[PDB]
This record gives sequence, C-alpha cells and structure tokens, in this order.
Amino acid sequence: LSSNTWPLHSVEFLADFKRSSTSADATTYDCVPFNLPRVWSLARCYSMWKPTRWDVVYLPEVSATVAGSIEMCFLYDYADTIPRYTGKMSRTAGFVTSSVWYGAEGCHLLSGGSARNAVVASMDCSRVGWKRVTSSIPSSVDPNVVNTILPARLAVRSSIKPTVSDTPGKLYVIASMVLRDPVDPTLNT
Amino acid sequence: EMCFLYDYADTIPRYTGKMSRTAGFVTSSVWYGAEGCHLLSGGSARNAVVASMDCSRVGW
Amino acid sequence: LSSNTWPLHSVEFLADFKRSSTSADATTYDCVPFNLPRVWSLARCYSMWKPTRWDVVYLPEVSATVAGSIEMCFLYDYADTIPRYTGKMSRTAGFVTSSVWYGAEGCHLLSGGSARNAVVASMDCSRVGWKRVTSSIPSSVDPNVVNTILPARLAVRSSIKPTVSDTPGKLYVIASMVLRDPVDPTLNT
Amino acid sequence: AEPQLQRAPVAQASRISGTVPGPLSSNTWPLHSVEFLADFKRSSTSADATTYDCVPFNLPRVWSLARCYSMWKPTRWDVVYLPEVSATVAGSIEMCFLYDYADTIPRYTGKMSRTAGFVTSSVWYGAEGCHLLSGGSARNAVVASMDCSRVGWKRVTSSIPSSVDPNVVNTILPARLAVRSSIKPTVSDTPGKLYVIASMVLRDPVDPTLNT
Amino acid sequence: AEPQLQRAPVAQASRISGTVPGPLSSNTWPLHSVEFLADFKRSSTSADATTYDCVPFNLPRVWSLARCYSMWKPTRWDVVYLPEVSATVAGSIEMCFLYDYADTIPRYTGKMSRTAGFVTSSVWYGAEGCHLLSGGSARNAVVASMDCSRVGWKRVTSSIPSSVDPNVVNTILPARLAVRSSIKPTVSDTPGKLYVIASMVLRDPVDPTLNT
Amino acid sequence: AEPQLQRAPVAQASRISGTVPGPLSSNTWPLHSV
Ligand SMILES: [Ca+2]
Ligand SMILES: [Ca+2]
Ligand SMILES: [Ca+2]
Ligand SMILES: [Ca+2]
Repeated sequence: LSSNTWPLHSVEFLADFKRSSTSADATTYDCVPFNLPRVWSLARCYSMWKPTRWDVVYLPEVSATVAGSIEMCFLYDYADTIPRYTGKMSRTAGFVTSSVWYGAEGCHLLSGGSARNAVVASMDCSRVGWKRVTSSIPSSVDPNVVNTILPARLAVRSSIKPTVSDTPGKLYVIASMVLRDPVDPTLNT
Repeated sequence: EMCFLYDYADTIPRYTGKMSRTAGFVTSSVWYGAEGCHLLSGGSARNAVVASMDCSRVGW
Repeated sequence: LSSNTWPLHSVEFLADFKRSSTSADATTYDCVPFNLPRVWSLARCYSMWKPTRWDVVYLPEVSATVAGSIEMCFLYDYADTIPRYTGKMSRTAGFVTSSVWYGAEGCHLLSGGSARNAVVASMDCSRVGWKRVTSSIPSSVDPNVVNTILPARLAVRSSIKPTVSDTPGKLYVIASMVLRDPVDPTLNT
Repeated sequence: AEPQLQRAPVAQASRISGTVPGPLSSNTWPLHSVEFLADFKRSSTSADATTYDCVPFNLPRVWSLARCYSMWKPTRWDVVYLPEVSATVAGSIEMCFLYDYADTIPRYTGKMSRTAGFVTSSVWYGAEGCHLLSGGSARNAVVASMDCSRVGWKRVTSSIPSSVDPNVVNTILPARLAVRSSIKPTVSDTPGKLYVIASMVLRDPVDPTLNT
Repeated sequence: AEPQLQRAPVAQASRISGTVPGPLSSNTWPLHSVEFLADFKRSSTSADATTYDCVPFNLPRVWSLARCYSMWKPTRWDVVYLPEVSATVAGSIEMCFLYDYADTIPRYTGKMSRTAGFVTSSVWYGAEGCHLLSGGSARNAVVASMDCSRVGWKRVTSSIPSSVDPNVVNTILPARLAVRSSIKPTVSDTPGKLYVIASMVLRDPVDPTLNT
Repeated sequence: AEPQLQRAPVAQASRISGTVPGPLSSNTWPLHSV
C-alpha cells in the first residue's frame, strides 16, 4: 500500500541475445534496476528496492531453420563461475533451453500474460530482501560485497557457436518490485 | 514491434529499447501470428499478434 | 492498482517564497510534474498523469519580527488574470494567507499529516481528469491550449513590499498522483 | 494398417524447462545430518578459545550436497561434546557462539559465560551425548546450540574472506563456535570429540564446479 | 507440464474468406429512412415543374451507407409534403413521377395529372404528414409514391450522366420526382417542405472510396 | 466456418508398403485348373 513504499510492474527490453562464434561462455546480466533505463528512471528516486517478480522472456526473430538453442539460468552468488557449457547451465537454477527460433508465442507475456509456450527464465524472488538501489556494481571487490546489492545474475548462453557472431533474438524483462525510501535521483548511486 | 503513443508531443521510438518502454508494447517473429486471421472473424486471440490501445479513461 | 496505473505520493521543495521590493504582483507556479525534479523523474516514464492531491505548504524561516504575510490561491484557467492585490487573492479558489513568520508548525505535514496549524494551499483535484505529461508549456498560445496540460497555477503574493527583495520562507509541494501509459523517459515531451 | 505419411517440419523445437531432474534439482532441499566437527584440543600454553566457522564447506559430507546449491539457511546447528576421558580428569569444556566476526574471541571463563550459547561441563561428563547423534535424549548431553532463528538465506561459499572487513565476512558467516578449555594441562591433550548436529535448507541449484 | 515441442512449418497460410466483418459487410443490407428532399419552391415566372432524381446520392444520410454497397433497389420511396403556410394561402402543389429521363417535364396541371403517381393538394393541407415521418397514419398526408415494384437492381452511382442519351441515364435512374406549383405567386416563395420516406435494399459491398 | 490455416511442411513422405494391390499381389496365391 503506502508509507514510503511504491509498487511497480514494468516491462522493458533487457538486451539482445548475442551468440559468439568464438566464446562458449554465457553472458551475464545483473538483475538490478540500473540495467533498465526506464525502470532506472523510477528506481533511482528511491533508496531501497525489493524484487517481487523479475522474469526474462526470450523473443526470437530468425528463420525456423537456424541452428542452436538459447540457454538461461540464474546465478545467485557473484562468486559463482559463469557457465561455459550446456551441462553447467542445465544443472543450475531456473534452467531453460529452447531452439533459438522458437518463442514468438511469448509476446503474450509482454502484453497481459498467458505464459504458455513462452520461453521465460524466472528469478527466485521469494525470500529476496530489501536491497539498496545502486547505480553500479563493485566488481573489483569481494563477491560477498557484491552480493549485498546483486539479488542475482541472469546467465544466457548460446548452446552452439555460430560461424559468425549474431543475435537471433532479444531478451525482455518483466519486473515487479516495491521501492521504499525516497532520494534525489541525482544523488542516488 | 508495436506500441501506442498517447501524446502527440511524444517522440516516435527509433529502436527496440524505446519501443519496449512504451505502452501497449508487443513484438513478434514476422512469421508468427497467422492464427490472427481467426481473430478478424470469430475470436481466439490466443496465438495472435495484437497491439491493444488503452481505451478505458478515453473520453468523448 | 494495475494495468498502466499506480499511485504516487511525494513531497518536494517547490520554490522560495520571494518578496519583491517593487512589484505587488503575484508570482505564479505551474502545477505540473516537470516543475518538480524528482517527481518529474518518475512522471516522465508515463504518458498520462492525474493529480489526486497537490498541496503547497509554506514553511517560514525568519524572525518573529518580520512584518507582512504570504498569500496563496490557485488559478484554474490560464486565461485568468493574476491577482494584483489582497482582495483579488482573497476572492480566488484555495485562498490562504498568513503572517510571513508563522507556519513552522506545519512541518509535520511534510511527514505524516495534521495540517492543524499549517499554511497550506490545496488545489482542487477532485474532477481533474487524465492529462498528458509534458516537458514544457506553450506559454505563447491560447490559454485554452495551455489549460489542456495545466490543471492549475499556484499564485503566491506578498501583502507587503519589503525594503529589499527577500525570501522569508519556502514552498513545499505535497503531491499525490496516478500515472498511466508507459513511455520512454527520454521521449516524453 | 496404412503407412503414415509423416509431414516434415522445417525444424522442431528442442526444449527443456527447469533444472534437469536428479537428486539435487529441486528449488529447495532440506538436509539434516550429524557431522564430526573436531577434537576438543586442550592447549597447555594458550587460554584462548578455538574458533570454528559454522558454514557448510566445513562439513565434508554435507558439503558434497551443499555445493550443488547456491543458497543455504541453517535451521539447527548443535555441537555435541563426547568425552573420551576418565572421571578422574580435571578441567571443563567451555562453548559459546560468536555472531559477529569482528568480535574478540573469549580468553577466559568470565568472557565465555557472557557470550551467547554459553555452556560448560566436566570434561568427563556427557557420554550420553552419543545417543543424541542417533536417536535423541539430549537430557544428559553437553550441547552448544547456535541461534538459528532469524538467520537468513546465506550464499553458499567454498571459502571465507579472512583478511577482509569483518562485516563482509559476516555476510557469509552466520556464526563461529568458540571452544575453550577451563584449564591448561601440563601438556596438550584431547579429552573428547565435537560432533555437529546440523539441519539446513538448501536453495537454488548450481553446477558444483561453479560453486565457490 | 512438459514444454511442448512446436513443429515449425515452412509457412502457414494467412486466409480471410468474405468481406471483412463490420457494419456494412453483409451481401445485402435493407435500409429504411426519412430524408429531407427539398423545399417546395414556387416560381413566380416559370410554370415548369422541378425535377428530383430518385437516387441514393441525393440523400446525404442514406448516401453515407449506400456508397458502401455497389447495388441498390428501391422498395418504397414516398415523398411527403409538409405545409408551412396559413389556410389563407392560395395555390396547389402538384407531384408525379417520371420513369423515363427522355420524357418531357410537365409544364401544367393537365400534363401533371396525366402522369403516373399524380397528386395535388391545397398548399396549406397535409400537416398531418408530420406524423407520417415518424409513426404512420398517411390518412391525411400529401404523399407522392413512386412505383417501386418491378424496379430492378440498379448500380449505385455518385453521379448522373446528364448530357448523355436518356437511355443510358435510365440505367441508373429509376425515376424522377416532378414537383409543380399550380400557380405563380407574385414573387418566388416556399410554401412547404418535401421529405422522402425511402426504403431500399443494398447489395454487394464495395470500398466507399471506389464507389462512383 | 473459418477458413483453415494450413501449415505447409518442408515435405510430406510418399510411402507405399507392400506389393501394390491387384489380382496377383498376395504373398501366396493358390490356383487349380484344367
Ligand atoms: Ca543508492
Ligand atoms: Ca508526453
Ligand atoms: Ca557459491
Ligand atoms: Ca458504383
């Protein structure tokens, strides 16, 4: 309800699903407001935030004959190593893989929501507490310090290496959060 | 990519990020959504690519 | 509650109450999100807004010996002439006046409630419809065009011409609104 | 019957939803176990208590399972002392828990007694604690229980950042068990054993090889 | 449940059968309406009757709907005269229908009377015709009915080829209403109003912008 | 009713199992004659 607490449901483009022709490493995305321009514009006006939903849906835009799959999972510890292959991915939390060309049915999740044959990677938000809204990540520090601000990292991996670097789809985030103690957007770091 | 602009003064999105941040946003494989043909007659928007405009609160 | 809609309660510094040593005219403030940095940072992420509250509190910060008083009222039509004197101010909506050094007791209004000894000028928000959020105002246009985006103007006046321009207190806005259709903050005009 | 005229699709989505099935694939996994913690070492020169980090990687068997999950939350953690000395042995064992890495390790009985979870026992008392490790009956056991209520979800690590601000260590270390000897024998000895009866909940799987 | 492994087809036919659904998409559409036709203008110099082409595009509201169809067939077409003058006004209104564009417009009572659908009335008679425009009761109304039986399906046009053989005009013009004043006032005047009570059937839709 | 939106497959197997039907297609055929 109220008393220094504003609930928020947003949908925003997160990033392009990029496939490397050389690296087998997954690309990680920090599940924090400053990574979503519009949501950041809102969140930066508050000192604290608490994710309630945070779901990343993959929407493809390539031929149905393209080869490969997209793999997704969430990493809840910054200290944890970024998956360099399918098993590592298949073994971790929120795992989900689907042919790179599949997914369009997920557009219904964006507008409204009837996730059926949607390719989503849901983050474990239950038991995720009030974190401090920051404008950056102290990567140069002990992973434990980072954990303080990073609820989780989305790991996205190309099941295979295309002959040329490419992007067969896009990742959109459907976030739901509550914001708490106001701050001047310009002083929020 | 489809979305609705409710203020003529607002700038037309020039890219995916901008489009996604706009009301009524929707995207689809250009080859997805043929089932939308049945929408034009009966119904079943289950597998259709539709961009709905916020009509509630729109006055006379 | 949902689907392009969430209430927003905010408090922000509006402007310094400036007393002209030569002019008797009232200063005018446009009651729109873009005139409140933080609130603007939020409202700009939406296409439409609807004021639910909008109250401006006068909080003094001068000696109990300063003479003169502050006068406030709201103008709901851009075409309407700005009050030149006390009688005029007194005859317009939301009119309130108070000795320039009184009003400190209204600080709990900023956090909590009890406008019991406050110097507030409340805008009539009931029956104020959805207005498009704008980054500016067409000041050289027909007032009716302006009225489209301007719910009202706060008119502040000094009941006295001090020997030298001075600012006896400040005006703080206590706004409560609902925003509606998402829009990229950078594309909002 | 008639041979079926299969229609060949341009492709066919290959999809898997959720962590691949197996022993530790559930979102969460509760685990209870008895784990040998350490020997109750009695220094003959130092009066300082010995510290033990109450974290999964310090429990060999539990760690095997725990490293497959990224988050854990202690629910029980109880350390039982088992005497292996005669009733002629003088001395006492002192145990308590330290919930802030920045806090100083007690160097004497008074300090130990003023600390949470404090407990003392004749070094030759508590053999009945053997039955605790299996069935139950902590009636006559020497146990040091860690305050687990209010302990939140901690990240599972394979190490402790020791030369770092105690505050960052606290983010991973729910508590430390402090074990002290009430007296200094003429020569270092080992009056008994310390076994941990841990109970925890693991959450959010992760490839073990990535877990650090 | 299990994620469904969708089979992607080389394509997927996009098909629509029949005029897209909406207000005027039916093969045929019947429409009844009251439409103001014109003022009963009484010339003070000419004895010639005034002609009115009984075609859809001459009925503003009806035309709005009619232009969405390519074919129409009149079913009723009745023109009611409404007096707006006192019972002291001399003169009569004469009405009849001309079913051949090549036919000469009557210049006098005798000619008018010899023409189909003929009718005359004291210019101040027929106010009860007001009730016709709504409910009914043509008992005391001055009405000129057009012979609609036997009128076939006509193409809907937005114009009349006037400087063309009357025979080609006939293909589009079911009939003309001829209105005449039995007398010449000292100066042109307007004793009443002419309202049409049309009933027609529209058939075979067409984009309005193409309809001409 | 609604026109059915046929899904076109890359192909479609053309298959026949067993000797094409007719008078002498059976695995065996008994015959008696003068
Ligand atoms: Ca901050
Ligand atoms: Ca705008
Ligand atoms: Ca870890
Ligand atoms: Ca036509």
